[PDB]
Amino acid sequence: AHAFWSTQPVPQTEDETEKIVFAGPMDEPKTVADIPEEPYPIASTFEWWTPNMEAADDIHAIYELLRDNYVEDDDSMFRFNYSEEFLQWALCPPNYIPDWHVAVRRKADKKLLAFIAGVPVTLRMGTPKYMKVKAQEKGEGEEAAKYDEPRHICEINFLCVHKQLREKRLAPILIKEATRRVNRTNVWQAVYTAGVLLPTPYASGQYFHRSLNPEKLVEIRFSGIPAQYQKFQNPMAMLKRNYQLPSAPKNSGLREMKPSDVPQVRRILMNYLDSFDVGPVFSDAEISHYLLPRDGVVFTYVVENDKKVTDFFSFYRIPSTVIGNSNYNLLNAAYVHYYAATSIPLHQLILDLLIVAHSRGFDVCNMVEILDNRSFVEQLKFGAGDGHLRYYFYNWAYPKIKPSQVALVML
Ligand SMILES: CCCCCCCCCCCCCC(=O)SCCNC(=O)CCNC(=O)[C@H](O)C(C)(C)COP(=O)(O)OP(=O)(O)OC[C@H]1O[C@@H](n2cnc3c(N)ncnc32)[C@H](O)[C@@H]1OP(=O)(O)O
Ligand SMILES: Cc1nn(C)c(C)c1NS(=O)(=O)c1ccc(NCCN2CCN(C)CC2)nc1
Repeated sequence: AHAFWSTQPVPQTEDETEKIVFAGPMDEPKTVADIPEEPYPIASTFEWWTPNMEAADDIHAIYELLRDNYVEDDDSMFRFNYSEEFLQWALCPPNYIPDWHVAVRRKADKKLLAFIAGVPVTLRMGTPKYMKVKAQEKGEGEEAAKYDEPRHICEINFLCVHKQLREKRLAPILIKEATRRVNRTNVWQAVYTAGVLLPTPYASGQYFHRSLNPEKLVEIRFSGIPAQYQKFQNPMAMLKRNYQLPSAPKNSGLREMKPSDVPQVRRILMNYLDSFDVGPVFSDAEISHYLLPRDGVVFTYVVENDKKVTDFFSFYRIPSTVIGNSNYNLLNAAYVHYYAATSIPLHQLILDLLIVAHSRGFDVCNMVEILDNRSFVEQLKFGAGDGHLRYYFYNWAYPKIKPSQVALVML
């Protein structure tokens, strides 16, 4: 029973999703003119607010709402503490639409109560390869290729309702209003991820974690000491030793990315991403925005052996408030972002990622089993966590695919 999701243009059950063969819209074509010009109705103690994303104070207000009310684990140990600079970066990519950032405020005192954000993404979302092959056996290639062109769509993130306003059906209202503002700009599909199960994922993958500071992670109970370590005289010394890393990167040529790297980086990234069924298409402007280093937010390194860039890796920072332990304020996580390797094995590229993230004081390295992330798990000592990232479309019928056919990283 989903009183809201049952009303929406999404597949309704797993069985429906495993029955789908081609990519395409769920809904009837609609027009910009068809869409209400007036904001969705909301109780008169509240108003809609469109925050200004290049205004430091508005960023601050969104920052605080998320700090106190955004994602926690189920045991209330950690809550995301995305920084202000991270939010400006995430919410203001090139050609972003200010209207797509949707907030609810109390009319009386302008207190922020809820938020949802949309940003533009150019995404390949045509029929996956194996379904195309089948359609070609059967003379249905035309139907299977109809939506192969990259689509300019919306990416949803940062949905948050204040803790005091939970389970008052406010999330559906935020989602309806976001949908309206995006539809008004002639966009009819969206992509979103969630740690929770909703109708209905097109792909789902486990989270993986690479301990960088194991003693801190045990202390805060992000991690436990596995039971075989108890046969050691000093469990923690064995644990520290098991996860230890060099201080200096191993690849010669490794340096930080710079603006003149953009075209080379774009080329090797796009060549690599194009091999997945679902992936973003990036302009020079978007490579520069999503990958150029920004202090405390995104860290990007290239391999340049012979004034020629042949590999790169990137990671981003999300700290979490450590809610139940007084000895630490923040767990500092580094998230594996985009990468491409043409001159060295991927496990060797990513070892340097761990080395850099460790030397910069990160506690853990996190990723989902999308891209070729499975390919270096065992050797680099990542372990699976209890979490899953699920990938969804809005108003797009899509076959169930494996997470290793997904090339879209979500922030
Ligand atoms: C064309 C463009 C279209 C754009 C729109 C695309 C669709 C985008 C969809 C959004 C993608 C966001 C991606 C991310 O940001 S995922 C991260 C979501 N944020 C958090 O988890 C932060 C902490 N939690 C909260 O702030 C609240 O619990 C939220 C706001 C999540 C729910 O508020 P509350 O707990 O006060 O509940 P309600 O009484 O208001 O509403 C209950 C309804 O909400 C459905 N629900 C619960 N969680 C989610 C969820 N994560 N995505 C979609 N729907 C969700 C739920 O099944 C139920 O519907 P139904 O089962 O009765 O049918
Ligand atoms: C360290 C930490 N902080 N927080 C808030 C959590 C849940 C953790 N633990 S964790 O193992 O790193 C982890 C576990 C599960 C998880 N789930 C995905 C939540 N979604 C992340 C991506 N986003 C676009 C939608 C929300 N993300 C992170």
